[PDB]
Amino acid sequence: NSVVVSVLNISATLGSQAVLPCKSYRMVWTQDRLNDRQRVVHWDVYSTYYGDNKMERLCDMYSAGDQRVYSSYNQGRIFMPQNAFTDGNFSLVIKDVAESDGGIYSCNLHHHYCHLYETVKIQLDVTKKAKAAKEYWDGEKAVIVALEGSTVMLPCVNRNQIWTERHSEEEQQVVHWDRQPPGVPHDRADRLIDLYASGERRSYGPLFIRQKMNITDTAFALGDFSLRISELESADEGTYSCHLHHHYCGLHERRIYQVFVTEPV
Amino acid sequence: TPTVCPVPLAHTPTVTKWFKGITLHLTATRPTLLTTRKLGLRADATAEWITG
Amino acid sequence: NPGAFGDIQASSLDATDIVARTDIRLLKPSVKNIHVPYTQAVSGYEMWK
Amino acid sequence: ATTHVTATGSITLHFSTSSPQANFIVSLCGKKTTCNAECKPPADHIIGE
Amino acid sequence: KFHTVVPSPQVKCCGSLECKASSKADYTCRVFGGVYPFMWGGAQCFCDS
Repeated sequence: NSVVVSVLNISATLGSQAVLPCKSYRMVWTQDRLNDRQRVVHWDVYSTYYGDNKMERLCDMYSAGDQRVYSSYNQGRIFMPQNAFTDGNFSLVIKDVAESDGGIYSCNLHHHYCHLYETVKIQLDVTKKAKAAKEYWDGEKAVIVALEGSTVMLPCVNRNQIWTERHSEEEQQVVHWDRQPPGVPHDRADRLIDLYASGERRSYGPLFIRQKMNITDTAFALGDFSLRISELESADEGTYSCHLHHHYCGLHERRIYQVFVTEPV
Repeated sequence: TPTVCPVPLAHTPTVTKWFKGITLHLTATRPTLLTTRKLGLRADATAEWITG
Repeated sequence: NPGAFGDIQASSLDATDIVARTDIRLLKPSVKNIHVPYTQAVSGYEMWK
Repeated sequence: ATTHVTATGSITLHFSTSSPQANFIVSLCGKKTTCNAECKPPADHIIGE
Repeated sequence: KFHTVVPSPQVKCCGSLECKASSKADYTCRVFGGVYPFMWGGAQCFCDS
């Protein structure tokens, strides 16, 4: 079931042209014949202890890939359970912690195809005395304190269906432009036009209105599903709905526009 | 296209005791590939197939 | 003795009290669903057979 | 490699050797000292550590 | 020839539990934290791992 992104009242004028801007560059479909089928996660530390005070990437996991350590030392020190890729527990383990190792950690997720990314922030500290070695939660971040050289764990788990493995067949991202007939309540529209990720478009109703219902030929690619209705008629009067669903990314959204034909004034 | 795939985890063997050696009671149900090699100058590469 | 004749022993056929050892080791959960992966040696009865 | 020091304290140490004749010289802080003993082979004789 | 017993596992949600032995022959028991429970009905219970 989709979720109403927004509801807008459209004062469409008879004879003139009206535009429904339903679109999202996030919904953009990959143009190359090889649509991205991989996702990446990584860990990066920003330790101000370094005079360079830059952010350095400890390691990164690639979907269906092989674990690869950026440097020559984090191997053994950094443990990223391979099976956890299915579990989603993208946690990090340090064997020994030095005074130069404490700082700011960040676990980041990136996905090119879905164009969805996330970041979570954590703090690590090291002390010579275990008396002050105690974790605490700051709401916006977590602070870890542990003895020098002691094994420590940093949790990064999202528990999301998209980020866990699901080799589902890539259902075409359905897009539906459906207009409620005149004097009809919402959710009772008949599909004016249907758009598939493959680029095929299914037209409904008269062909002349579809031609005047200008839609960019690259809408399935660019995602510009905005509906441009020209030579407005009383028949076109009624609410419009722009539904989008992406099974692979799992997105489901709908935009409702109260399109009423108004005579020129 | 490359993609993740599953593979079985065989019944781990039992390590026994033998002076200057080792005796392994290998247990399996289907054909499996075993191999080992000395860590010294001599490779001493050894490979074998075990059915049961 | 796992993997040998008489691995499972009992005073009588329908004895509630039994004694046996056949090297069962539990495996950690490793998949989406709830599952108990168990690893054990082959039964010794069929072996002797 | 290092440890606390008290006025008259005594402390233990963990070590390893490649010979059964455990005779050698060890230095505490700056000072040296001789120390000797004999070692026995172990019961377990296969380890990868 | 024997048959292994695969009883329904115990799940303690977002809390703790301890193993207990059983008089059954060749019995085995073991706990595991950070479980990942899923089922056709879905995540059996809820807490952040």
